[PDB]
Amino acid sequence: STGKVCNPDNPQECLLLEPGLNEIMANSLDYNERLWAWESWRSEVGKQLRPLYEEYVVLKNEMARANH
Amino acid sequence: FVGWSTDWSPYADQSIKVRISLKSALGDKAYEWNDNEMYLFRSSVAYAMRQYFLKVKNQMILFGEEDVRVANLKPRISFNFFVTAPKNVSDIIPRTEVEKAIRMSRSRINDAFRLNDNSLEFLGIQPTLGPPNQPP
Amino acid sequence: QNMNNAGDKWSAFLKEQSTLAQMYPLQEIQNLTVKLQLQALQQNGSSVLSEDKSKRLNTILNTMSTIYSTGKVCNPDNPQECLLLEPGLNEIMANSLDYNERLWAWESWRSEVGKQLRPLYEEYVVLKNEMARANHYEDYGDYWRGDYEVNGVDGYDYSRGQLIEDVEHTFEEIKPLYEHLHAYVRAKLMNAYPSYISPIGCLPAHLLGDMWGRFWTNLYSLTVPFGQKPNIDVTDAMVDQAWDAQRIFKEAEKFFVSVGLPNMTQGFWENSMLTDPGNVQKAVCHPTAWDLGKGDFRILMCTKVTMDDFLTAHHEMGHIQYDMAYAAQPFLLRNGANEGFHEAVGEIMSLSAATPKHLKSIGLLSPDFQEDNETEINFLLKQALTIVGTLPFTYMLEKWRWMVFKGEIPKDQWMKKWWEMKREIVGVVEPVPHDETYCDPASLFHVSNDYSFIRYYTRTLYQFQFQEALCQAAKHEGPLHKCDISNSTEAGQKLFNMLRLGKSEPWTLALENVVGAKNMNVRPLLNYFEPLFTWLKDQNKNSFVGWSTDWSPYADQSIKVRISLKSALGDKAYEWNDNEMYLFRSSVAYAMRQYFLKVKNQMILFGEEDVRVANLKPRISFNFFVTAPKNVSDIIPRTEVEKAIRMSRSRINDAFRLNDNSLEFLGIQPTLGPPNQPP
Amino acid sequence: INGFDLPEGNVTQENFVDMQQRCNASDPAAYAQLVFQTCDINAFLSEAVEGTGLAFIVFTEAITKMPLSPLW
Ligand SMILES: *[C@@H]1O[C@H](CO)[C@@H](O[C@@H]2O[C@H](CO)[C@@H](O)[C@H](O)[C@H]2NC(C)=O)[C@H](O)[C@H]1NC(C)=O
Ligand SMILES: *[C@@H]1O[C@H](CO)[C@@H](O[C@@H]2O[C@H](CO)[C@@H](O)[C@H](O)[C@H]2NC(C)=O)[C@H](O)[C@H]1NC(C)=O
Ligand SMILES: *[C@@H]1O[C@H](CO)[C@@H](O[C@@H]2O[C@H](CO)[C@@H](O)[C@H](O)[C@H]2NC(C)=O)[C@H](O)[C@H]1NC(C)=O
Ligand SMILES: *[C@@H]1O[C@H](CO)[C@@H](O[C@@H]2O[C@H](CO)[C@@H](O)[C@H](O)[C@H]2NC(C)=O)[C@H](O)[C@H]1NC(C)=O
Ligand SMILES: *[C@@H]1O[C@H](CO)[C@@H](O[C@@H]2O[C@H](CO)[C@@H](O)[C@H](O)[C@H]2NC(C)=O)[C@H](O)[C@H]1NC(C)=O
Ligand SMILES: *[C@@H]1O[C@H](CO)[C@@H](O[C@@H]2O[C@H](CO)[C@@H](O)[C@H](O)[C@H]2NC(C)=O)[C@H](O)[C@H]1NC(C)=O
Ligand SMILES: *[C@@H]1O[C@H](CO)[C@@H](O)[C@H](O)[C@H]1NC(C)=O
Ligand SMILES: *[C@@H]1O[C@H](CO)[C@@H](O)[C@H](O)[C@H]1NC(C)=O
Ligand SMILES: *[C@@H]1O[C@H](CO)[C@@H](O)[C@H](O)[C@H]1NC(C)=O
Ligand SMILES: [Zn+2]
Repeated sequence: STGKVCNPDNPQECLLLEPGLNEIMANSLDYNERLWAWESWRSEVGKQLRPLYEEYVVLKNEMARANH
Repeated sequence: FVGWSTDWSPYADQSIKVRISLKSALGDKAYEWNDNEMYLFRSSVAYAMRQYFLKVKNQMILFGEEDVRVANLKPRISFNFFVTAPKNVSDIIPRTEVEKAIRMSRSRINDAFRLNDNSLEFLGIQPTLGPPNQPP
Repeated sequence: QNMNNAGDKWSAFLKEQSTLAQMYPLQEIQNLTVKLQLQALQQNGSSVLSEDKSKRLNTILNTMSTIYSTGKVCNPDNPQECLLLEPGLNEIMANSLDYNERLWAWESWRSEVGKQLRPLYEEYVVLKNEMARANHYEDYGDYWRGDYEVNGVDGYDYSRGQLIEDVEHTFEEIKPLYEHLHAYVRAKLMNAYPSYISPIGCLPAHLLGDMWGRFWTNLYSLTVPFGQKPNIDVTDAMVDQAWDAQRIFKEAEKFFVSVGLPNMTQGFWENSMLTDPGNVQKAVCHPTAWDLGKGDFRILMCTKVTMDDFLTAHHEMGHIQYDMAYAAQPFLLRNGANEGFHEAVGEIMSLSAATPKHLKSIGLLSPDFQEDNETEINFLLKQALTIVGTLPFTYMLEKWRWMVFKGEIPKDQWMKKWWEMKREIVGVVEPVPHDETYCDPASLFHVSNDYSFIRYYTRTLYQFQFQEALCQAAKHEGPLHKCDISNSTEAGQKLFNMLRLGKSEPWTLALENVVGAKNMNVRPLLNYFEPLFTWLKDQNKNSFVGWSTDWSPYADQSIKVRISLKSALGDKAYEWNDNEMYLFRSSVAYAMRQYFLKVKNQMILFGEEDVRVANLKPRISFNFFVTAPKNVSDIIPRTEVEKAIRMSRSRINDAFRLNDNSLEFLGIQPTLGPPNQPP
Repeated sequence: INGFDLPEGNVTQENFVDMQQRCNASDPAAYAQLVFQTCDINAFLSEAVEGTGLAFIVFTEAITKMPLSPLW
């Protein structure tokens, strides 16, 4: 909810997902701008979530086996 | 046509295939190909791209190892790679210019890995030059 | 835009009347008053450039101003918390006592912002040099030095090149006092950051109390001479007598009447913002004095009941008394004599109102109170952290900008000359090395917002010249720092004969109406801090006074490299450009990744940006050290980098076609190999 | 070269003595730790070896620096 992505040419304008990065993916017809928003969202957020999720899966499998 | 083929890719026509034969160039005295050797390979390609744009086009473009995108890694030791602009993922450098940059620095990439031009092949870049005019 | 439609109405009236002023050349005017107004009106400014060069320059100036105010820096561990400079990153550099947190905020501010400003500023300098040459100046620094120029007033002249010689002349006399303050602060900082500061070297740049080391005033809680004695503060006696924000402006009004200056203006007493409203009525609280015209003088400040808001009232009312004195002058000649006189008159009022001799007669500071000679040392060292600690910084920065504008520093040597002048003049060393991708001077406000900086040097020298001359007319007996000019009408007459001039006369003549000389002088500043200079020389008996420009915070974990290309190859030898240094930083980062995987079984993602290179030479030599991947405070120790290089030395040699004698590491020698040939 | 940071092919035999004084006029107290040699021919040609050393410690040292050492 708080991770944001900013522009290569202007690093002072950073967009959150829920306003601004969704309106690019819903309204733009520019191939290059849609590819920037798709890939740069997966980068940072992507990686953080990576280790987080790994730990998550591990812990979640222990709760379910103790409930048979 | 109804249906899809799982082989086409948006980056597949600007990729170059690499094939590495470690146990034929060395045999024994041969190292193991981990992820640290792929980092050195992405740095030698980024070195070779910086030199070509400086001596042919007189531009200074700061290519990094993160601009060399590697796909389809196998045990035989093969992968595809393409090169993008330093912070513009939409700008793929064309394949005919990456072929000229690799030709300029092929002897320098071979020495960094102890391979010699037949155990490090690029599949579409073949070595050309060299007259054997020995006797005077 | 109720004021922008009035402001653009005024900005356009000037350029209409400026072209009409071109009809009267200056070689025929004999009257000096009508000549001085025409010089202010005939100057072209940026109206002399091309039509698309004048809009390229205004775009760079708006871009550099926006990167400064909106650029932010976030945390390595949590990338979602980003801090701006003006809140949050200044409070780290002013309050933290953690070496690692201060080093993060210092370095990460210079990175991003640094680089952007780099190219911006390059373009900037280029464009700025074209505007000044079309206005018949040498460069843009000569344009800035034209505020101090006097031409042909028969014995009061002053060149634009004479300001460079008078600044360097007065600076060589402040240098003994600054070295004893430098050596005292260094010894006290060694008790706060042990094993980080050398007892004979420079001071690390991130430990100085703010982001740039412009003032050393936040170092007072670490460097106080007698910590158990408190300073004189009357912020609690003002509440016991219930002083509101109208009595403290009536006390400032009585201070100026006592020296002979007039009262306020009824209109003034009527209009003013002497207190904060508090409700949804908004407004700016910065303390400002206003000179709206036709006898309208107003002051706007959110006035609390504190000791320094009592002092700021004396400072701002000195600006009003200066504006009230040249109100009989023409409109173009209504300012100070130069840019430094206006803020120097305001600071000798708050200097004389803060003395305990003054406060015990105003109603505060109970009448049986004898001040100790240990609180006078506490008072003087707090003054020297702000006054004396800023003078080598101010001199070095304008000297760097004056030489960049005239071309004596080439564009590939901007950052190399910046840190050589900081180690030599200021005694301050960088904690990490910086190449020509940085623009560390442009990370200050005044550099990226296009302001001259020599006015803060000359104002400091005029301030003690005015105070020493006004305390001789008031017949002061003891030291200069206890002086009070109140109840002396003959001292308020020497001040008023300079106050009433404005820019009607040269500034060399307005000095002689007060101090009895024509040039700026540094001996009254040295007489002010004379009881502190005696005490500092006794505290520095066993210490070393001075600094060596060779010690560095990263110098004991560096490794020297030496490369001999034409001996290993001879011919068939390549040229060592910056692309070969990138491959060298990648081979060291490769060698660090392999050592931590096969000896310690950790996966640490070293990059080429973690290999920090310093001291590059033609022979082909440099020093390098390796840091953690995104932690600049974590330097990998040298004995572990020596083991990583030994493991992969044959692999680094093959990448460059060198063989172990043309690529040496100076402390890593090859060992192994028995020559047991025959069976 | 290891003390004054000069290029490689810098300061050959033709320019030894003039580049000795360019360094000490550039910066003193860095020439005082430099150890130079006073080696010159007619001192390397003038050893008095005789009787067995002209074949076992003089002639066989010059053979090792030739092209085909184990044939000469
Ligand atoms: C990133 O690279 C792409 C090229 O793939 C750039 O796109 C070009 O943009 C210009 C104007 O913006 C167009 O006239 C070109 O037609 C575009 N190229 C293509 C192939 O469509 C894009 O501008 C680059 N982005 C940045 C920030 O430099
Ligand atoms: C320079 O010119 C100004 C006019 O612009 C002169 O000022 C006038 O001086 C006379 C007598 O000194 C006064 O009666 C006028 O009122 C002044 N004019 C204004 C507008 O105030 C000034 O005297 C001239 N200077 C010299 C040295 O002749
Ligand atoms: C200010 O700029 C102008 C450029 O417009 C300079 O040139 C004068 O321009 C006027 C037209 O407004 C002409 O009538 C003059 O002949 C021009 N002078 C010259 C020497 O070409 C003007 O000289 C500049 N003024 C100053 C004081 O620098
Ligand atoms: C300036 O001088 C006046 C008078 O010489 C001082 O006013 C006297 O203050 C003392 C104590 O502060 C009182 O006992 C007297 O009654 C006051 N005299 C009058 C006539 O009111 C004033 O304090 C002096 N100001 C300073 C700053 O020294
Ligand atoms: C403040 O003044 C006092 C008294 O003049 C000084 O104290 C004396 O200093 C001398 C010098 O070493 C000693 O010999 C005496 O024994 C001290 N007197 C006492 C009672 O201890 C003091 O040094 C002064 N402090 C400053 C900072 O100047
Ligand atoms: C960056 O590296 C420094 C080491 O230089 C780390 O500082 C250590 O922090 C721990 C707890 O935070 C202390 O117990 C150690 O004493 C510190 N080391 C030193 C030498 O003082 C710092 O934590 C690292 N930062 C990150 C984000 O990992
Ligand atoms: C200043 O104003 C006060 C009234 O507030 C008046 O008594 C005093 O005489 C005035 N000062 C002078 C110099 O007239
Ligand atoms: C040695 O260095 C000097 C200094 O620039 C240079 O002028 C000279 O050409 C160099 N000598 C050689 C042989 O390169
Ligand atoms: C530099 O050293 C040499 C060697 O002793 C000496 O002859 C020469 O005078 C020195 N240079 C100067 C300027 O003293
Ligand atoms: Zn002010």
